[PDB]
Amino acid sequence: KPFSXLQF
Amino acid sequence: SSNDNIELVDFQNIMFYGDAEVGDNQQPFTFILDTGSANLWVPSVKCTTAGCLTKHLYDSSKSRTYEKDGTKVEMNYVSGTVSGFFSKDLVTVGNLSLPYKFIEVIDTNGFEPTYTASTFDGILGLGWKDLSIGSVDPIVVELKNQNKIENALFTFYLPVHDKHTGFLTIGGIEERFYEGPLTYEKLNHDLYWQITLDAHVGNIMLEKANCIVDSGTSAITVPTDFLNKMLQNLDVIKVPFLPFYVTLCNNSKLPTFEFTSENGKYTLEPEYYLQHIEDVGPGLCMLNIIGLDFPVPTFILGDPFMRKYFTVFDYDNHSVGIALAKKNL
Repeated sequence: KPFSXLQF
Repeated sequence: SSNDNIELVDFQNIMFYGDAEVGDNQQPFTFILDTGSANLWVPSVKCTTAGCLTKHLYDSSKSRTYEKDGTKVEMNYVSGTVSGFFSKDLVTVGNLSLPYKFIEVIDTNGFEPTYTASTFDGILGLGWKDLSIGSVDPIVVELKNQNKIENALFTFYLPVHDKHTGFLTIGGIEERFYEGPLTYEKLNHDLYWQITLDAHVGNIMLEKANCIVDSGTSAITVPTDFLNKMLQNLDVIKVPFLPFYVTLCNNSKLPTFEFTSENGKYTLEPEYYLQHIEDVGPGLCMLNIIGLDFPVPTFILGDPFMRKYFTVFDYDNHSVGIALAKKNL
């Protein structure tokens, strides 16, 4: 998974 | 100086951190300061999963100010999920404190192997209220209403590995961080720090692209379709199954991202998204770019971007400011 702590 | 400054350090180049404390006794934690999320959680001493065995745990029984909430909450990120329950206590970022509603994480299993691998305890969201869970106002916003900071804005001047440290600055724009004009861009929603720009990488163009300035992403995100085209004759291999792109660091065909608005033109040259990996091969580099599709074309202007560009996240003006960052303080 691409390291991103964006939330949905 | 008249603003709150948190120091940023960058070790391996996967994700940099900041410190802050929770609890009247200053329990210390290492945080990912994430503009892409809107909640603040720490691993609890109630945490039963293995990821917590090596993390800094919050113990509400040791802080006078603790205040029980208990309602269950779950957090879903692009990279994982964590769960626990809300709690209330004094959160301290830099030299300011305030009562805040946070999440005590007791289950990390849905955030592996990343969590155990990485070396941070929790996350501290710096986004907008709507985005949050449990209707929680952004820290910076609360600090402002409480007359604790000049403006309801915060800036990022990211650290560069083995060069200079960085700063999260709350309540004020310090010119020490950049040079040239600061060009503001309006948000199209008070959910994400998302603005509209035209994306022109090489010969590929996405007019009115959806752009998210995001400190919580280590790479530059691009719509898979766009990534594929973008790299179609630049002598860049994609690992057979592995989601990476290896190429020669010297490859003269490496493109330069160009996003434009009425008010500014921001470029991201190769030197900003290339990751030397001599180990794998003398002269080799991996591109810090990755595919990620949203229902509407969208790019995530990650760390590689914020590492060249000083950024201002201004709630009062519902906009994001961009300025070329001083290469050194």
